[PDB]
Amino acid sequence: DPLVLVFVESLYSQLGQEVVAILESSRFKYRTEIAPPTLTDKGRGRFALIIYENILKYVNLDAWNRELLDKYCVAYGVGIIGFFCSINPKSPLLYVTRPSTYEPVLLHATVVQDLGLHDGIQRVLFGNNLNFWLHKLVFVDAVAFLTGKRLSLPLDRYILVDIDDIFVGKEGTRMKVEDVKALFDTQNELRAHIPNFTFNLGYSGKFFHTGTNAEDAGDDLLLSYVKEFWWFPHMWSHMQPHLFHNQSVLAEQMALNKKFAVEHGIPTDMGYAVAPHHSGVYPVHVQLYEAWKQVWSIRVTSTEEYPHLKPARYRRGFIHNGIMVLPRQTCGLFTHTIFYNEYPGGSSELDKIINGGELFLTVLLNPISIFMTHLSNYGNDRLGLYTFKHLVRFLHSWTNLRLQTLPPVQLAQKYFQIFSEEKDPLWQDPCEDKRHKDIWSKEKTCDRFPKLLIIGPQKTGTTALYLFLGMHPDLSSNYPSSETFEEIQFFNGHNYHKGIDWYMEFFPIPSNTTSDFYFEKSANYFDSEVAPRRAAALLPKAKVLTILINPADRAYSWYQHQRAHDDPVALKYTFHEVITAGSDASSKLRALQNRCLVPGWYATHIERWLSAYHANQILVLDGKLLRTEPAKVMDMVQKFLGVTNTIDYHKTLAFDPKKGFWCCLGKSKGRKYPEMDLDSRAFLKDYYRDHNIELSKLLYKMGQTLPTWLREDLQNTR
Amino acid sequence: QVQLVESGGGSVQAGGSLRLSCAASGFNVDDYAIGWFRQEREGVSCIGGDGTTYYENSVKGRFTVSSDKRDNTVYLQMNNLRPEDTAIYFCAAWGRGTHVTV
Ligand SMILES: Nc1ncnc2c1ncn2[C@@H]1O[C@H](COP(=O)(O)O)[C@@H](OP(=O)(O)O)[C@H]1O
Ligand SMILES: [Ca+2]
Repeated sequence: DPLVLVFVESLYSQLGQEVVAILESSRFKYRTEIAPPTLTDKGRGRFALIIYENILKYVNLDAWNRELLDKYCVAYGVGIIGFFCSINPKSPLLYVTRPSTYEPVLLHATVVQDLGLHDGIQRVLFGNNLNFWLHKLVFVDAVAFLTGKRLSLPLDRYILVDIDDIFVGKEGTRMKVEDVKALFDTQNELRAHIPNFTFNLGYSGKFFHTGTNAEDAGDDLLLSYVKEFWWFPHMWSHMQPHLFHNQSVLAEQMALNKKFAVEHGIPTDMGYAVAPHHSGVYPVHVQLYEAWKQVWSIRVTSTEEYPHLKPARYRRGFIHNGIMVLPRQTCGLFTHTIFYNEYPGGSSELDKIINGGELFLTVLLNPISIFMTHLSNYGNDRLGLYTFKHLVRFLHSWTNLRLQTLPPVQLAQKYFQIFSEEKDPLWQDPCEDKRHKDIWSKEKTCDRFPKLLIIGPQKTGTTALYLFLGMHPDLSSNYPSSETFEEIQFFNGHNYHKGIDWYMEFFPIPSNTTSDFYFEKSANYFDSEVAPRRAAALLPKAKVLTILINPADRAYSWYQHQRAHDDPVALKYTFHEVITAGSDASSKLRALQNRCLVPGWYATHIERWLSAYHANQILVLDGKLLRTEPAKVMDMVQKFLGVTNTIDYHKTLAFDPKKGFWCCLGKSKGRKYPEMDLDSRAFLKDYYRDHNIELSKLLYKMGQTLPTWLREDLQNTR
Repeated sequence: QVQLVESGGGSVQAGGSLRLSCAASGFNVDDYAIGWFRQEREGVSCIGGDGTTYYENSVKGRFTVSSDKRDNTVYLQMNNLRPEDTAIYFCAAWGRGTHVTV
């Protein structure tokens, strides 16, 4: 596995934030750990690149761990990176960078490279920190050659220079004759460096004739100059789309810009679009995306706020409603920039972006690039001409990457072929970020998120704890679904690709209902891998709840659960050969074994749901306690929840003889069945042995309620 | 309001000299590039805000562009005028343009 092991000093380290920022922007698989672990898992390749933020952590580590990493590095061949001007052309890692016992790279040098004679392994030592652009430029190649081209970036760069807000100036802040002619000449003279390189323009048609006589003469010259130029859709009046909560008004704005597009001979076959200040794109507005595909067929768009605006190296892309959203990184050119001295930050602030700022980070750590600039940086002083010309000069003066500015459709397609794990989205809470709250529409509310989570698994008593917590006056439930009913099946399946507003539909409005506490019982979240990370990303403060029973009884309950759900695999095959099935079996029997014996391993699923949440948010409950005396268990869940008015569950609940539990509750949670076979119980105890002792030290490790069934089945083994 | 006014023209047709004066009304001439363009438009000279000087190869031994902060006027002290030099010379930060006949 190409897991990058990073030894950071603290979680708030600046150099560590820069290294992991480069790693997630280039999608290098990481795991954060404080510098002092398990180097290999069952004799396999756990790590492939070892990055040290401090060289003293690699030099002054423990002798046993040092000899162990030396054995691991010689036997498996991993890369060691340790952090403490031109580039050398005769270097084996010159696949990205272009020049303008150990061998130098940045010629000694701040970035060196040893072949390996003392330790017999290739390593790269960074003498300087991660602040200069050249250090990051050779850092990508250092990561690629130290991993044996397994963590690389492709040679084919795909840059998409986008220019927003065309014809938006009121008076005196627009383009003229000379700057428009210089813009067309800048596009054609720089087309020899990069094949079919253009300037994609975001047009607005309302503020087209508001300028003076000199400003209108330069804007009318661009109409016959549309032959060799790229232009992308925007809206007419230049207002944010979150105020337009209807399809009619927003669609009429882009329809007026479509009239402006066909009127002046402007091409509409590009498929790219931008909203002002990126409104309604994250949180995903269904109106903006559907208006994009409805009136413009936009399949490629961009965003400057995923998963937050600060910073830009954490920026992702996603595919929602058939639109391949990309990350947008501005070059510092906003709509308030009029002159060279009217720039926010001075004239040296724009040159900071040119000589190694956001521009170079976007084209270096990410193989696909999107940029943000407006018409006001192309008029009175030509800011974007000098900026983008010096940028693209810097790219051919410092990179071997065969870069071609091609249409946005295959540009987004290449973004998703390179980034396979970034195809799926990752939703967050819009109320935590005030900028996201201002970007999102003010029509919807903010407190529709639940505060309790029921992960499951199934056939353990989750419906009993769900229905018995709904009778509480300070606790309220969610709306039942049509197919999944009490389940919502959001975080574990493909329902997570439906938006943040899709999850809010299942919960009631906080203004209409008096109770604001919500919860849902989605018991198939235990047997999932993507679900804890997505649940922690959308709801970081939602406490979880899991109940555990005997895995033999839970597996047999799943076996007879499938028997009641008309599954023919449980109907034909006897349970005794399902617990002993191997590789030589049918696909249906293997599927039934993968859904019957796999989610009885509570240790692996609690390890999945435990790494994404705080230990106080978890609460493991014994199932036999819910069978015998559940009211005291409801007392511990009330102390775990911290409710306001605590009710007496000893008086409300009572013993029911026909149900077998204290209760009222459905037939599916109280099914009667005979016992197992003695040989089946013996093989089930031997199969679930390691899981039971691992679950015993795992539940004792969390400092929570030790189960009675674990104490009963644990005494037979130990 | 940024305005650029230029003047100066005519010469000895076998070869002579001129000083084209480009006056920068409404703004400072030491803050902009004021490169001279002869007719399409070809940028034979440029005079930077610190006083750096660039020429094309046709004009490199001949023309002398200069600047004066006091009248806020960039001058083009031309010399040894070939018959190919006849054009409209545009001082651009554009200007109206003035004609040289040689
Ligand atoms: N207090 C309780 N009420 C109902 N079922 C309970 C319970 N405590 C434990 N259970 C168990 O919960 C299982 C159903 O859990 P779930 O609500 O996830 O479907 C039942 O398995 P069986 O009814 O198959 O014997 C039952 O053994
Ligand atoms: Ca804008």
